[PDB]
Amino acid sequence: SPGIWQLDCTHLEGKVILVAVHVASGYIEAEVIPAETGQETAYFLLKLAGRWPVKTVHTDNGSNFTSTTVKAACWWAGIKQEDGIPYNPQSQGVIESMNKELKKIIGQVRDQAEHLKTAVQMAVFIHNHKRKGYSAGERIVDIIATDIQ
Amino acid sequence: SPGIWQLDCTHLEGKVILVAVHVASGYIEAEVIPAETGQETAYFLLKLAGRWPVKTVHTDNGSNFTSTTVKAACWWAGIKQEDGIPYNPQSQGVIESMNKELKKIIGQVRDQAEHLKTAVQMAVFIHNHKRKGYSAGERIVDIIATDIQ
Amino acid sequence: SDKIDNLD
Amino acid sequence: SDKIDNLD
Ligand SMILES: [Cl-]
Ligand SMILES: [Cl-]
Repeated sequence: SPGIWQLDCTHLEGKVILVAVHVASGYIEAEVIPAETGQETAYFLLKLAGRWPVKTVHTDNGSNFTSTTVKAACWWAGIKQEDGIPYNPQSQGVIESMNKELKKIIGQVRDQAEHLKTAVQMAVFIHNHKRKGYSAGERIVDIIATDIQ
Repeated sequence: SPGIWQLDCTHLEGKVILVAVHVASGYIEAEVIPAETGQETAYFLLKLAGRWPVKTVHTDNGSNFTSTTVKAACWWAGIKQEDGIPYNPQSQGVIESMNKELKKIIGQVRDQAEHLKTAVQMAVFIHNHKRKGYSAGERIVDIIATDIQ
Repeated sequence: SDKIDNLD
Repeated sequence: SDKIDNLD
């Protein structure tokens, strides 16, 4: 569980926001891309795996699971690529309320930024620092450091 | 010390690789941009600060220290913007040898990637996972976890 | 234009 | 083209 992440893709303003959630902490990374493609998903996962110790990724849909380019990046970076079937039905709800939360935050900052990519990074920053108390960014470091020790 | 980062800007292939180094661990994040502008530097720091608890950034040159856009992102994200004067002369040599190390890694992967941005992220991955014993990615998590506790 | 990413 | 980011 320190190594498990879930991909999630949501849309705003005619663009796609790809999100990786670290399941045990709720910490996220996200980026804006014009469309979801296997190439954009693969590059996002390469970035994420160079920054955190990513052992398994649950893909967001069957096209990213099937994509040979995504499988090639998971091979390169040492990630076990898995499906995203919600065997635990609580997963659907958690992801949906996370996307609603991020979109809420994006609206609260949206007028401080010309580009959506800035607003989405402001929303990542607020989500990860929010104390609910520890923040998600505190929880992910604790979890992984406990694993290393 | 857990919160201190240094910016570094190096060139390859007529493009610019902007790097942030966590000084106490040697962990890095990097991106390829076509040129090093205050707007690009500012976005990069907004991204970094939403992922790690960035307290101070030592800027890589006086243009980025002077840039009002860079100071606006450091204000937004709660970062202390500082100069990067090598008062300890060991800094110049450490940065130079990190740039040489990253360019060496990039050459070793370069033919596995069509685009330079891919090669740079493979180089970030290899750098952060290399055990020298612990890796820089293990060191940064231990340091910040020790600080949180 | 009075934005963080476009101060103008 | 035989690359990670361009398998073709
Ligand atoms: Cl799409
Ligand atoms: Cl430049």
